[PDB]
Amino acid sequence: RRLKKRIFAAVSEGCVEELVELLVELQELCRRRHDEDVPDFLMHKLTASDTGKTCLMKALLNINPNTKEIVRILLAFAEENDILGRFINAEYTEEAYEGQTALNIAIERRQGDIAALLIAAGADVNAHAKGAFFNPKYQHEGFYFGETPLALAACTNQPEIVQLLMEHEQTDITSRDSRGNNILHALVTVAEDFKTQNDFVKRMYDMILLRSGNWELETTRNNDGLTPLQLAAKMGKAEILKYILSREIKEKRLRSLSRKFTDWAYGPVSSSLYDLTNVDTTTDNSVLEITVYNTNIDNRHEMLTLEPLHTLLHMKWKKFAKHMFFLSFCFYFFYNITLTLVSYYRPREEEAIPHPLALTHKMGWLQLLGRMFVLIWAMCISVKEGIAIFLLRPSDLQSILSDAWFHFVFFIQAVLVILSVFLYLFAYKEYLACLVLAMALGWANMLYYTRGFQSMGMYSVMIQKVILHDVLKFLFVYIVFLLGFGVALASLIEKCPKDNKDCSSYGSFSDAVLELFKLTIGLGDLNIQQNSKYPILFLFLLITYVILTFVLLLNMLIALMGETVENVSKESERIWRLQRARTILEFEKMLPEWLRSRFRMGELCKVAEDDFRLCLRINEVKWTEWKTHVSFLNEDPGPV
Amino acid sequence: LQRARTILEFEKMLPEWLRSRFRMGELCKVAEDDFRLCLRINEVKWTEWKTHVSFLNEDPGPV
Ligand SMILES: CCCCCCCC/C=C/CCCCCCCC(=O)O[C@@H](COC(=O)CCCCCCCCCCCCCCC)COP(=O)([O-])OCC[N+](C)(C)C
Ligand SMILES: CCCCCCCC/C=C/CCCCCCCC(=O)O[C@@H](COC(=O)CCCCCCCCCCCCCCC)COP(=O)([O-])OCC[N+](C)(C)C
Ligand SMILES: CCCCCCCC/C=C/CCCCCCCC(=O)O[C@@H](COC(=O)CCCCCCCCCCCCCCC)COP(=O)([O-])OCC[N+](C)(C)C
Ligand SMILES: CCCCCCCC/C=C\CCCCCCCC(=O)O[C@@H](COC(=O)CCCCCCCCCCCCCCC)COP(=O)([O-])OCC[N+](C)(C)C
Ligand SMILES: CCCCCCCC/C=C\CCCCCCCC(=O)O[C@@H](COC(=O)CCCCCCCCCCCCCCC)COP(=O)([O-])OCC[N+](C)(C)C
Ligand SMILES: CCCCCCCC/C=C\CCCCCCCC(=O)O[C@@H](COC(=O)CCCCCCCCCCCCCCC)COP(=O)([O-])OCC[N+](C)(C)C
Ligand SMILES: CCCCCCCC/C=C\CCCCCCCC(=O)O[C@@H](COC(=O)CCCCCCCCCCCCCCC)COP(=O)([O-])OCC[N+](C)(C)C
Ligand SMILES: CCCCCCCC/C=C\CCCCCCCC(=O)O[C@@H](COC(=O)CCCCCCCCCCCCCCC)COP(=O)([O-])OCC[N+](C)(C)C
Ligand code: NA
Ligand code: NA
Ligand code: NA
Ligand code: NA
Repeated sequence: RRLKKRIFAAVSEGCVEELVELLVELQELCRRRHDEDVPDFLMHKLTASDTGKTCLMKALLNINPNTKEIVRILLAFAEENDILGRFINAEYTEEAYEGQTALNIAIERRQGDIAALLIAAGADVNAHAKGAFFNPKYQHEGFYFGETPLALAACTNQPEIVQLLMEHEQTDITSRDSRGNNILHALVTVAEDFKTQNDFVKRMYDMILLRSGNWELETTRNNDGLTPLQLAAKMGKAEILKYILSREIKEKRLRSLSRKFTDWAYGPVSSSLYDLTNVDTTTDNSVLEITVYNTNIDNRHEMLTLEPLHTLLHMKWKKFAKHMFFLSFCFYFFYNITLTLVSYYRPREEEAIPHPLALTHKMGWLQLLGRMFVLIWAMCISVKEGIAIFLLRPSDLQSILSDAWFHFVFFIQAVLVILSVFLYLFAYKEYLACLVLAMALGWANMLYYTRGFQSMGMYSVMIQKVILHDVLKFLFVYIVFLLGFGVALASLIEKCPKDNKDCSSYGSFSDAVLELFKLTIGLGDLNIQQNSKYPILFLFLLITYVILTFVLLLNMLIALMGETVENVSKESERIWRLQRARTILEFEKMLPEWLRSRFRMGELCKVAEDDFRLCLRINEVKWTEWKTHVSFLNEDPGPV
Repeated sequence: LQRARTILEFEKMLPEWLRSRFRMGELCKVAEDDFRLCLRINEVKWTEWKTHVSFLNEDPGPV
């Protein structure tokens, strides 16, 4: 084009001597041009007209030893022509970079010196790169950081640029974006575990919060209605949680920005106070509630190890959840005994016209009481579990097994009763089959109530794992052999002579499959003479079945469990507290308002001037790094 | 490894026309007059930051 493409090259390969000669020619064209269409024209020449890109952008996307000199010349040239208000603050247009600017490029490309120049020249420090690349939908579609220059410098570990932007006086640190996320929401979004990144996101989290000096940021809710604290519990960032939930700011004049407070300390003994503002379930969407009910993450059982939550679970147990767990046991325990006895001691003779659970002929005070309590408590589970199964809305398959299995069996156990209670006086005679399943299901379910005890609870966690990792693999392969060798052995058995009808026990498929099952469990006798056409061939398939099943698969099953027990034993305690935590909160959601208030946690403490907060007292003993206790709330240690 | 053997044995059976459409990689210009077939893989690395000087396209992202 004889003006355009010659400049975009000169800024790229580091061509100073050429670039100067190009911009002089760019003036000579304009000395003939009027003094009104200068600014609108110079932009179209230093602009690509399809992407919105300019030459200051192209200069910084291609870094070189002469970048910093190209920036001096171009920004200088913008000054004489009076275009240093839209040239430095130019943005893309296409679809996926809408809002990205030269400052946005300088910060990522790690030119803090050039970034300082652009801000001094009047670069907008509050741009919003809102393009699709800057708001992906699949990580491995792009990169999200919060759309702001301050968030990029923080999310990319550039502390010197992060400090420079905050000191600038127009930097709106409290700015929100398309997702509603401010600077702190975005750091929670990009955080990762320590082996992946480093602890720098935690350090940027501290630096920006202290420099601000208020609770405005952590109080801000995003478009989904979430604070940075709630957002961390949802997305699963334990390292950032452990920082917030136990934050100490020793610097008086910033101590009110804390959540951990040293009430008193005398030597190695200390007493800390943990704020419970939006952690306890007094509010709608608390940290505790997210931690227990978030089925989208796979590290919940690490979260309830954090001290304010862990102590908070233990106290809810000591006060009301332990006692309710004992009552729920007793009502469900006598519930199954009643199902047992109305059934086992039914009127078998007379063809059982006065069905069990009838509420019929006269009375007797055990005959009447029992049959009422069942049909009521049957409906009570069905409604409760009917609601409960509907709320969580099973999305994936790992959740119902890991969070909801016992909820279904009680739904099934309750409906089988009610299915029976219909079929008694209304329809066919299969009511009995539904009632016998209800109790055998009912009695085996009692492993649920083991979880009040740690020892039996951890034991129950391992039963769950060993079934899903070992048994279902085992049962599948065993059946392909059991039915395969079964029909093969049954296919050989001749018709019995009419003299002896019972010439063989493999006379059919169902007969052979049963007898092979008997061998595996060690029950019965084994006669090789079975009226077969090919006896040595008949023995061959049988002994073959023994070697695969008796020698290999059964004993192999024991060996694979030992591998399961070894790996799972290091995690069964924390998974137990997760299931236990779910039990405590479900009890807690049932209690009325007046009974909820008296069992409210924490005591009201004065952590600062006119800042009365509810906190949790936890005592500690520390011997290692002694210090002079300067920060505290009460100089007289001890209670009261 | 066993799975890889299964994939290739299937692959040796397919006809020519059906082999071509399921051909892998996209044709990219890695250098001057050097058009090669390559495989795109995305990565995320946080540890050793640097100024990205060597690349093929200054406009990131697909297309
Ligand atoms: C002041 C006295 C109380 C006043 C009245 C308050 C009434 C409150 C009303 C509560 C709900 C009542 C209706 C039942 C709910 C339906 C569910 C069901 O059938 O089983 C329930 C029976 O387990 C229970 O714990 C409920 C029995 C009443 C609780 C005891 C009173 C409150 C605590 C008193 C303080 C004690 C400490 C005192 C220390 C000073 C729940 O069992 P589950 O196991 O959760 O659910 C089974 C299914 N699952 C296993 C799949 C989850
Ligand atoms: C789950 C994951 C494992 C997947 C592996 C799948 C296996 C893959 C390989 C399979 C090998 C092939 C075998 C089947 C084909 C031949 C059958 C045939 O010829 O006709 C039979 C059809 O079958 C019946 O009638 C079944 C009768 C019950 C016996 C088998 C139950 C075993 C189930 C297992 C236990 C758990 C089941 C749990 C699920 C329900 C005819 O039956 P019969 O005996 O002639 O009846 C009439 C004669 N009589 C009067 C003497 C009775
Ligand atoms: C026990 C074996 C040794 C154990 C160790 C295990 C290792 C060895 C495993 C060996 C596998 C099988 C062993 C079967 C045992 C003999 C059964 C038999 O003889 O049945 C009958 C023959 O019917 C047959 O089917 C004979 C065997 C056919 C060939 C088997 C090998 C596959 C070769 C296929 C070619 C492809 C391969 C080509 C190369 C790539 C006769 O037996 P019977 O009726 O009881 O006899 C009584 C006489 N009566 C009939 C008058 C009543
Ligand atoms: C530990 C593990 C096992 C637990 C299982 C429970 C223990 C064993 C259970 C029973 C003993 C069996 C012997 C026969 C006596 C039955 C009496 C009876 O009530 O029968 C009626 C059912 O009654 C009901 O369904 C009412 C429901 C409430 C009371 C249930 C009784 C046991 C409760 C506390 C149990 C302690 C539990 C622990 C408490 C913390 C109907 O039957 P019947 O025809 O009137 O019966 C006499 C028939 N006979 C003359 C032919 C004999
Ligand atoms: C109405 C029919 C009733 C029949 C039985 C009556 C008699 C009573 C018999 C059995 C009930 C007693 C056994 C369970 C004991 C407590 C739990 C336990 O120990 O661990 C596990 C038991 O493992 C399973 O649930 C695996 C799935 C098959 C189980 C087969 C029995 C029950 C379902 C029958 C099939 C019906 C299907 C029909 C279609 C709906 C817990 O279950 P999970 O969630 O799988 O494990 C989580 C694993 N995790 C730790 C990795 C997260
Ligand atoms: C039919 C099938 C029944 C279902 C299964 C029943 C399970 C098998 C029965 C018993 C197993 C005993 C194993 C030893 C326990 C030691 C470990 C432990 O956690 O101790 C706790 C026990 O103290 C409590 O108060 C918690 C349990 C109370 C609620 C349970 C009620 C329902 C089960 C009633 C069942 C009884 C009737 C059983 C017979 C019908 C200590 O208290 P904590 O407050 O947890 O503090 C933890 C402190 N620690 C960790 C430092 C220790
Ligand atoms: C078929 C005919 C008989 C009936 C059979 C029924 C049998 C069941 C009977 C009764 C119910 C008990 C069920 C088992 C409970 C779990 C055990 C337990 O906690 O062990 C713990 C050992 O440490 C102990 O303290 C266990 C000893 C307490 C029980 C003492 C015997 C009384 C119960 C009667 C039994 C004796 C009399 C025998 C006859 C009944 C190991 O648990 P853990 O998880 O490693 O943690 C523990 C603490 N820790 C963290 C410090 C290490
Ligand atoms: C005799 C009468 C009954 C028939 C018996 C035949 C039984 C077989 C029936 C049917 C075929 C199934 C065969 C087993 C499949 C492999 C297991 C598996 O993947 O285990 C995995 C966990 O467990 C699961 O992933 C399975 C849980 C989901 C399925 C739920 C049950 C439905 C199937 C019906 C069964 C329930 C009802 C019970 C009755 C059928 C463990 O594998 P891993 O290597 O650790 O990796 C996993 C992922 N990971 C990397 C994230 C860890
Ligand atoms: Na045996
Ligand atoms: Na035996
Ligand atoms: Na035996
Ligand atoms: Na071992």
